[PDB]
Amino acid sequence: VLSAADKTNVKAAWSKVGGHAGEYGAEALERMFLGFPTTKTYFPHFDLSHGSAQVKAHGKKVGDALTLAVGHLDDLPGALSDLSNLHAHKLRVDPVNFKLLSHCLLSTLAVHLPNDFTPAVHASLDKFLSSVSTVLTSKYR
Amino acid sequence: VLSAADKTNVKAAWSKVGGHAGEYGAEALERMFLGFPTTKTYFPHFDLSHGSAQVKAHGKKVGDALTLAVGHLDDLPGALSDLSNLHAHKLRVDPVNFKLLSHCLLSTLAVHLPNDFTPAVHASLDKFLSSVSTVLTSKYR
Amino acid sequence: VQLSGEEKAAVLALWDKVNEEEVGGEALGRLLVVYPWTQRFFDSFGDLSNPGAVMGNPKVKAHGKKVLHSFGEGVHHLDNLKGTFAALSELHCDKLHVDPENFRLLGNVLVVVLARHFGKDFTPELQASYQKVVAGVANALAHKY
Amino acid sequence: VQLSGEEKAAVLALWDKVNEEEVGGEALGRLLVVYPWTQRFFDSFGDLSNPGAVMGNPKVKAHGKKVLHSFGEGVHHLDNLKGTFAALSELHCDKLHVDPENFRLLGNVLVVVLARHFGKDFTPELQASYQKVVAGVANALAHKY
Ligand code: HEM
Ligand code: HEM
Ligand code: HEM
Ligand code: HEM
Repeated sequence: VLSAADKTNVKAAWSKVGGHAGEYGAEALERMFLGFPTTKTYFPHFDLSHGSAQVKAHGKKVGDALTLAVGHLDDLPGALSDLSNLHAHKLRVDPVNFKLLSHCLLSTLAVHLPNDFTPAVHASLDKFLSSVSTVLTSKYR
Repeated sequence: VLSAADKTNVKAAWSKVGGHAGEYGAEALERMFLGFPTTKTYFPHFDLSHGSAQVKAHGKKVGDALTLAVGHLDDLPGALSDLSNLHAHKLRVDPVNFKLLSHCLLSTLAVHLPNDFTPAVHASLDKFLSSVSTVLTSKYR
Repeated sequence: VQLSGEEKAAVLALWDKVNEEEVGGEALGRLLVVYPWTQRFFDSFGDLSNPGAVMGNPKVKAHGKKVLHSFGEGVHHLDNLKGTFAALSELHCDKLHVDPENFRLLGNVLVVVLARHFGKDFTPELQASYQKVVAGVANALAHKY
Repeated sequence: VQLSGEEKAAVLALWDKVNEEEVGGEALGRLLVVYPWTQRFFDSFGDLSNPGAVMGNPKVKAHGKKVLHSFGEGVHHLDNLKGTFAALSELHCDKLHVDPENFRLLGNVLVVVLARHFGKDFTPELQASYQKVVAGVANALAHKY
């Protein structure tokens, strides 16, 4: 999400994700908690076991927010304002953790959409996830 | 450079730097080449010795570009467009190196302006230098 | 790195299935496309303009193969990562001047490529072990910096 | 870390002049102001709202002093950084779950504070040696991650 060509790639790739955005969000969270145990610290009130209902529900919320973002690529700060305050001012999430979640989401997309996850699309997605991360941490700036 | 309060701190601090912007730019480059030897790689055509005329001249160019930036805090991408192309498309500077130069510039300011380099001002400057770095690497995004 | 016996065995079993030529070529190619400043170190490979030119470049495929072969050595020598990569650390620091952050980037790209190739078999638990491996290699390559 | 004999001597000489209470309090305070996510780990210190509240907080000064004292141990044990920081690495990983990137951040803040306190005496050559020290401590604290 930045250049015209990147916006086109991101919109097209997310069309292929479609109604699976919630499921992929949940899986990406699972890959993150297992691969990067430092992240479990933000979720003391969750059951973090595999198949947990709370992770499922939260993954849906993450997927919906990403789906929102793709619809508002020309005004991410406006569309994601409530979430900036939450992550940066209330939760004080360490910015490094956004890079970790992004990697886990890219990993999850590779698993499920191997033919659609081309080098060009991977590069556009990376930029998109970095743009979202910047917005969510923008209160730190 | 972002929030109103940060813009005010940055403008005020740079007023104290004043005509020394070029000298501090040169010193920051020197601290970078010595502290972080990987950076010397981008400057094979320079004499990198202490007091070198080329480092002096280049430090002046860096200081002037920062002085420009402070005058255009509401449109950094517009003001710094020529420089984005140079650093990202022609030179392919690794983004990590901007964080290293920023640290060395902050170090140099601490040396010369110890009474003016307060915690509030340090925080605003950090944000300013990060905003400049983002613009100069924005072609990567 | 410290893996359980179960973890090590699952890591090794997956490696049996890794085509170092296909995976290696794809991993290096994606690094060059997704993080374009890395192209600076590979100027001698010729045309690296667009994704098509990168992914089909014979020098990219040949070098990617060498990189994966070297990863493979690490995977079979998990107790002596530092010793296995000592010479390569020296080359990358002293001669090439590559910032260590880029070793982490290539490691993560390799994981994404493994995920693409193995799909559902590349489970969240298996990725977790590979993340360990990847970090261990990055740290071993950074040691002489 | 690997310093020449001349470098080590200059590092040690500067440390003779370091007030661990003043420098330590200022370094931790600036970390909390400049990188506000770090405040998450220090909730028990009370009011950390604004720069004024942070810099004057007695718990920030007392903890900053402890951190600098521990840095001082590293400076006097440059050959055995890993051994000197083994216990603290365990605490920071296993109990506190601090991301290692933050050790680098605190190290750089300490250098900026040294620059502020020593001015022209903190030469480009002396900063270069301190950068080595700071990286060595960060790496030693990250070792058990
Ligand atoms: C792509 C980046 C991210 C997106 C789009 C995102 C999205 C969201 C959304 C939409 C919510 C609101 C749920 C609700 O209103 O109940 C939320 C909450 C939350 N997020 Fe994030 N998030 C991101 C990154 C992160 C990261 C990296 C962390 C930390 C590792 C994190 C930790 C949390 C926590 C602790 C909550 C509150 C959960 C609760 O108490 O129910 N988020 N996130
Ligand atoms: C605050 C961030 C930076 C600013 C404001 C800045 C500013 C500038 C300016 C104004 C020029 C143009 C000089 C001219 O037109 O002759 C330039 C050129 C250049 N910059 Fe940067 N720069 C920054 C960061 C960096 C970094 C981090 C590196 C690499 C470590 C770098 C490497 C170079 C090189 C190699 C040139 C060409 C020099 C020559 O051949 O004469 N710059 N920079
Ligand atoms: C997982 C991390 C990496 C591994 C395992 C690895 C492995 C290797 C190997 C096996 C060689 C061949 C050395 C020889 O001929 O003896 C090599 C060379 C080289 N590497 Fe890496 N590497 C890694 C990361 C990187 C990165 C991130 C870069 C990007 C700057 C890089 C740039 C180069 C270059 C430019 C060469 C020389 C190729 C030539 O002959 O022109 N390496 N590396
Ligand atoms: C240069 C790197 C660092 C050094 C040398 C250092 C040193 C120390 C020392 C000496 C202690 C006291 C341990 C004891 O009582 O036995 C401590 C505790 C602690 N550290 Fe660090 N530290 C470093 C980095 C960090 C960072 C970046 C954070 C930010 C998350 C952090 C968070 C904490 C916390 C929350 C405690 C516990 C304080 C309490 O009792 O509530 N440390 N550290």
